[PDB]
Parts: sequence; structure tokens; C-alpha cells
Amino acid sequence: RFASVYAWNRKRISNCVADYSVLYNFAPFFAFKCYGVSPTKLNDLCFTN
Amino acid sequence: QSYGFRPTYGVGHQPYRVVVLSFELLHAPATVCGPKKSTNLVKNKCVNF
Amino acid sequence: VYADSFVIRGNEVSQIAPGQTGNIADYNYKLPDDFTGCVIAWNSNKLDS
Repeated sequence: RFASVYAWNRKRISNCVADYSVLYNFAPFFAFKCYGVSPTKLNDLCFTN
Repeated sequence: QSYGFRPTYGVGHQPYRVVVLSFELLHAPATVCGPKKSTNLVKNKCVNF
Repeated sequence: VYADSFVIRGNEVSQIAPGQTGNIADYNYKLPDDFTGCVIAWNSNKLDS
């Protein structure tokens, strides 16, 4: 039930350990353009939120 | 792990056949070349080579 | 010139590139940072089913 674009849900991420490699087996992933940190060098960082 | 595959699976997990062609474009006696008909050699006379 | 051919998962097609990190660019097939060459990819679902 992904929300409509005019009312987009914003899910906050609390404290955890995040590995951005299990994502690739969740969706077809047509486009993965990432405008900040490089997608490949992403498991090696810790985020404020 | 294996790659059992069926048409039922969706986009992104479909097998992409990929071939990379790697060439060492460097100073050496060339082996593979393009389709250009070589001309005669001219000496002691300003030309484009 | 060397033609290295294989077939991989679609989400990993962008991972066959110089200086990338992940399951396939660290453990399966790594491409050098100063790679010069072409990469060609397409689908193969017509028979891989």
C-alpha cells in the first residue's frame, strides 16, 4: 500500500546497523541513481539520521 | 549459490548477459586494427600521417 | 583485445565497472581502476527459463 505522491509517507530510521546490500533482493531496482554518497561505498558509513 | 531461473521472476533479477572487451591501447606492435586501406609512404615532404 | 564474457544478475550490471564494491566486484570479478574498454549487457530470458 505504497502511499500516493501528494501524501508521501516519511519513515524515520532509529538506531540500528544498516547494510545497504540486502536492498538489492527486495525490488526490481530499475534505477539506483544516488546524488550524494556513492552507492558502492555506503556500507562503510554511519549516518546522523 | 545457483541461478535457477523461470519467466515468473520479475525485472532486475533477470539474467543479464554481459561481455566486456578490454584493450591495451598502448605503444606496441599492433595486432588488431580497423578497416582502413593503407596508402603509399611519402618521405621528405610535409604530410599528415 | 580480450573479450571476457559471462552472465550475472541484473542489479549487479552497474557493478561491473572500475572502482566498485560489492558481492561481485570484490569476490567474483574485479575491474581495474584504470580500465579502458567497453562493457555490453543485454537480457537472456528467451532461453534461460
